[PDB]
Amino acid sequence: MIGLVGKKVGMTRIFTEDGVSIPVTVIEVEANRVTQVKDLANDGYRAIQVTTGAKKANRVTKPEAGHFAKAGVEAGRGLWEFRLAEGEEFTVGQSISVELFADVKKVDVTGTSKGKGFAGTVKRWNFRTQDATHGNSLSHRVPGSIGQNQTPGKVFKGKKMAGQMGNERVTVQSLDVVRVDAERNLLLVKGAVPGATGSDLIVKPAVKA
Amino acid sequence: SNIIKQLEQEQMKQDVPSFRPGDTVEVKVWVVEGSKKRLQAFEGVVIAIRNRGLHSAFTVRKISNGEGVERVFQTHSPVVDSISVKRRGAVRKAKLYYLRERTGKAARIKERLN
Amino acid sequence: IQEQTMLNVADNSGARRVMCIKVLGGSHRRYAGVGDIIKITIKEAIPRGKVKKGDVLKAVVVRTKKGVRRPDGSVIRFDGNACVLLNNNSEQPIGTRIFGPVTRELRSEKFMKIISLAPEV
Amino acid sequence: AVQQNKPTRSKRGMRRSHDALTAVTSLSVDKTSGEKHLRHHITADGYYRGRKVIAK
Amino acid sequence: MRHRKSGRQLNRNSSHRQAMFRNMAGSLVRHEIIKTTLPKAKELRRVVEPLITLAKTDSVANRRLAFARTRDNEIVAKLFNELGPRFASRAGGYTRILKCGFRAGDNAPMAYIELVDRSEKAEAAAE
RNA sequence: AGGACCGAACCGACUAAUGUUGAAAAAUUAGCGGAUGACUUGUGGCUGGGGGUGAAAGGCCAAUCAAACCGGGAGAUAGCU
RNA sequence: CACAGGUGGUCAGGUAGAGAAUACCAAGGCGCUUGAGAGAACUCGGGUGAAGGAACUAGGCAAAAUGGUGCCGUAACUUC
RNA sequence: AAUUCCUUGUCGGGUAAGUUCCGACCUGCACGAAUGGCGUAAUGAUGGCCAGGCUGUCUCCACCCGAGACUCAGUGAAAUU
RNA sequence: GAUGUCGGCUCAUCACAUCCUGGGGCUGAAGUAGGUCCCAAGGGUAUGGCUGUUCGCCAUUUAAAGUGGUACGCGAGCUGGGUUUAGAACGUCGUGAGACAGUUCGGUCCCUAUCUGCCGUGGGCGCUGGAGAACUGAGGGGGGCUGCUCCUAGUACGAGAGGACCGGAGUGGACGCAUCACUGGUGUUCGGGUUGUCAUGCCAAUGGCACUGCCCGGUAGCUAAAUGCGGAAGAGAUAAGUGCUGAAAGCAUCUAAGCACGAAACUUGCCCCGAGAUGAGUUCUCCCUGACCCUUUAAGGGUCCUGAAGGAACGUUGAAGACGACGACGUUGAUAGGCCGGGUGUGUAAGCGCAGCGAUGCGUUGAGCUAACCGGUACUAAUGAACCGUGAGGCUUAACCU
Ligand SMILES: [Mg+2]
Ligand SMILES: [Mg+2]
Ligand SMILES: [Mg+2]
Ligand SMILES: [Mg+2]
Ligand SMILES: [Mg+2]
Ligand SMILES: [Mg+2]
Ligand SMILES: [Mg+2]
Ligand SMILES: [Mg+2]
Ligand SMILES: [Mg+2]
Ligand SMILES: [Mg+2]
Ligand SMILES: [Mg+2]
Ligand SMILES: [Mg+2]
Ligand SMILES: [Mg+2]
Ligand SMILES: [Mg+2]
Ligand SMILES: [Mg+2]
Ligand SMILES: [Mg+2]
Ligand SMILES: [Mg+2]
Ligand SMILES: [Mg+2]
Ligand SMILES: [Mg+2]
Ligand SMILES: [Mg+2]
Ligand SMILES: [Mg+2]
Ligand SMILES: [Mg+2]
Ligand SMILES: [Mg+2]
Ligand SMILES: [Mg+2]
Ligand SMILES: [Mg+2]
Ligand SMILES: [Mg+2]
Ligand SMILES: [Mg+2]
Repeated sequence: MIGLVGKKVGMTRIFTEDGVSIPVTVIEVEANRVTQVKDLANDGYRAIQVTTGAKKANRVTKPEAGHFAKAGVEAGRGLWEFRLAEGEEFTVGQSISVELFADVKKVDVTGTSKGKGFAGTVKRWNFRTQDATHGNSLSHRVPGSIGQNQTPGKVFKGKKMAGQMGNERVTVQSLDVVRVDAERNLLLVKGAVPGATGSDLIVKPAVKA
Repeated sequence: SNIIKQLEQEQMKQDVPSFRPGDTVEVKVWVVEGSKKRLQAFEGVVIAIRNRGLHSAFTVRKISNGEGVERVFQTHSPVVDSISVKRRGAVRKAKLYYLRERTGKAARIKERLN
Repeated sequence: IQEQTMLNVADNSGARRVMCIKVLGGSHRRYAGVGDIIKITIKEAIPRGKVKKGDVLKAVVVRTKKGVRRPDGSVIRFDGNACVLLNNNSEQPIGTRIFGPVTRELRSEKFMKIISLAPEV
Repeated sequence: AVQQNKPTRSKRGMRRSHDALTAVTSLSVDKTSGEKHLRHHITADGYYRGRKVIAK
Repeated sequence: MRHRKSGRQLNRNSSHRQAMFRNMAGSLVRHEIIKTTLPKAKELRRVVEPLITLAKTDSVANRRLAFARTRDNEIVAKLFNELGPRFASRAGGYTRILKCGFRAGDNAPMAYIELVDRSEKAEAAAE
């Protein structure tokens, strides 16, 4: 229900003396429907849209054929919405970078968390510690595992044993958008935004309510 | 992006502070401040200076006061905390920026080194 | 700012050092900032002034080392860890005058007596 | 600490189910006797495209 | 876990590497082609390249610096007078990484690493 | 002058970490105590098991000590496993 | 055991230093008989840490800390 | 109290708060005069308590430098069952 | 032929006889606050002083500081203060060796994980031609805390004192996720200062070593104390409770038919995983339409010619990572390194000139140097092929069709 393009760095807009404003400025070029899912066939509602167009000279055939209407055009990713009334485009019939959000609404940036990698019980969950007075073997690190005793230890498949942090999605949810820039598509948000450099990102509407 | 992303920054902090700091300048870095209810009014601050220079948010110029007790502001450069332009103290920038001495008396930065 | 810790007195009657012993404002308060009320214990005092060693009252934190900063992010910070006693059941400041510079977060209509003394911001 | 009872053979083999093998028999030569890996010929007689310092 | 562009690698203590390459790089100029390990190779670039590049007009200030990073007059001369101008016309890329692999002693990569050279003569420009 | 004072060699072992299938059947690392004295050490000699030696802990007497090691009485005895 | 332990005596260079400490070096002797990459959790040995400063804990355990020559100056008590 | 069971005795002190500590009291369960009594300057890697300094001991952990841990090539164990 | 004690740390999981918050009934319930009982386990549920303590008392917080089960949860996870070894002592007992359900000072805490279990993460094969993708959503998990203030309203209520309901508005404490733009920490790969000494022939200038020798400051990145956002509304069906209508029982009655409300509980709403969902689903797009033979012939077995879409392999690599995996790029090229420019950080190099007996100073000069950065540039390396994967897709039935 709104384009989705990569972000790049974050800034500050100081006027009237906020400066607190920590813009994310995540460029959102053209979208282009490319496909329109519907009731009969395609399954549910939905409405694909590849809000990109990065020159992809070398691409596998099926995707290179995945386009079909007027200009053709090619991108890479491929999202969609659901209920609405979006066009029947292909990578033709541009959507817009100025989705209908008026000027003061909260967006819902969605990206993939950075990736720490394998991480201890110390970093994964703030529950860990241990002291330094003695027994340096189990220093301020290793936990004291699943309690219980004779209960064979079904370990209750959780606690927080060390494991990689993941890159999993995040969806900050609720973020008032400050600027958009109709033609110089950037759209600034207020801090947050997961991932780095130029992760795909999604930037939904305002479902958070 | 070369000159189209970093471009908003470069088109905001677009001021003319003094293009050069040589400490000890008690510039009333007049900062609009504000107070509440009415009165805009602004009152600056005596100085010394140590800083940083970057991020389009050159959030710095530790101005270290001596009145009654002690120090600072990281007074960047933009908006409702204005004009800092003044230069009233000369120099003695010997170790130059990042002059962490934080001492209270006969310790001068012999300015007038011109 | 955390239990123990040592602040000053930017006012008077029984001065100098006074240790914090409780950060008020709900369970697990970690620290207290400028503007925050705190449980203090007179640990120095002057032979005179209605305030003496061992005495337990409440007190605000007028100035401190972590430093204040907001809007743009201008960070004033002192190395003058204030106080300024507070007679217990009425939170009015206990003391004739007040020493040192304060701030605009103390600018609240609640202390007030405090920001109209020691001519300073 | 220790195994409480002997791991069967159906177990040791079933544990070694990752012996792995290479030898993709990829491009070896482009101008010699079939030698050279997928990148450099026979050093001191190899070269990528042409005689590198020494050849025959 | 993961980190990011912490450019250059580790091997031994901080000082070792910044001490070994002094031996490595200086050795490269003495000859043409060497034989190290791929990892060491790609690393030897960042040290040898600025050396090749530091040579423009010496001016002593630089023959002083070159004598500092390599600490060896023997090769410091080559850097400026002979080795230097061989590429005085071209930007960077004065190093080749010709692989090999197979150590036998430990079974790890190798790579020669060299740089175009030939003989010392003088001519007039042509093309 | 001194069973005097600070402190290396040398002698000793108060503390913590590591080691605990060790580098090591008691150590390594950082500290620590004595250091002209009831000091410390080389070589050789003398005390023998109910015996020795002991500023005393049942400590030491060859990785063994509320009675050493080796061989013997010996296939001790074992209402126990 | 080609074992981070034990083993008596002799010799005693330069700069610095009270010095057979300690640091850098002479003469001289060595890199310690698996190596090459990687740059996770966690373990061992270290460096630096905002504000606080013993709240830790059985206990300030461990750390951090003090540290030199000269001179000023130094309490209870005392077998002086 | 290295002796007190009741016991965190009672009073005082230090503390915001002190089952420990220091000074008293005496009701000594169950001190006591060479199986020594009460003191005692000096000394103590001795037990207990307080303070200043100091700090990652801690609030609450962050980063970093190295030896392992991981991957490849060589050699190649262990208890247990 | 060994199931390690109490307390602490770490990290927990359940019950409900519920401490706080949520909803109700009665009250000797005006209000505010309470008392008690019913319902309710979503979430939440203190720092210290003393002591080995659990507990307890005390200081001060808090919405509150719940009771209990889990080998009085938790030592192949930490501690070793209490308590049973050997030393020594006091009181007391004993002629004594010694002893104490007394006290006191000192006193070695092992184990490289095979199986179950977990937290992560790959390799097979299967989903019936093989591929590249985008989904659906059966299921599964996470999350569910709450203070204060203002408006309502100084109103209802009240003699005053005091002071709501309902509903709304802002700002917090604790917790969770993300992220470095700010504030900062680090930053032994950047710059500088400086102590001792060896060397580069010497001056000068530099380098090695001494914790990075000591130290000052700091790029990127990582980071919290920094910054930004979230625990919601709204629905379904309820708990206790309250009710309508109404018999049995002419009335009455919340129940017997039927209807209506009703809580942080339950289902959903929000975030993540998610078709091995073997019940292996859906949609879109891409590729393969050459010949023969022997059988025991509908089962095949086999040879030559072919080998696509794609995958993988290798290489340059990455904000991705233990290894695998995953993303980008391979000359139709910015994927790494180098090189140009800029930024930044350090703080005005070296050399030369002049002043000063000299240390030293000034000028050249805000110089010199400068990383992981930004903009750009094919200079170096990413080679042409080769490998795997085929050759039009089983039977039965129903419907549609040249
Ligand atoms: Mg141990
Ligand atoms: Mg079971
Ligand atoms: Mg890296
Ligand atoms: Mg003596
Ligand atoms: Mg020692
Ligand atoms: Mg001595
Ligand atoms: Mg002898
Ligand atoms: Mg013996
Ligand atoms: Mg015998
Ligand atoms: Mg016989
Ligand atoms: Mg027998
Ligand atoms: Mg050896
Ligand atoms: Mg600190
Ligand atoms: Mg304590
Ligand atoms: Mg505690
Ligand atoms: Mg200590
Ligand atoms: Mg130390
Ligand atoms: Mg007493
Ligand atoms: Mg007696
Ligand atoms: Mg006696
Ligand atoms: Mg109940
Ligand atoms: Mg307690
Ligand atoms: Mg238990
Ligand atoms: Mg253990
Ligand atoms: Mg004990
Ligand atoms: Mg005994
Ligand atoms: Mg060094």
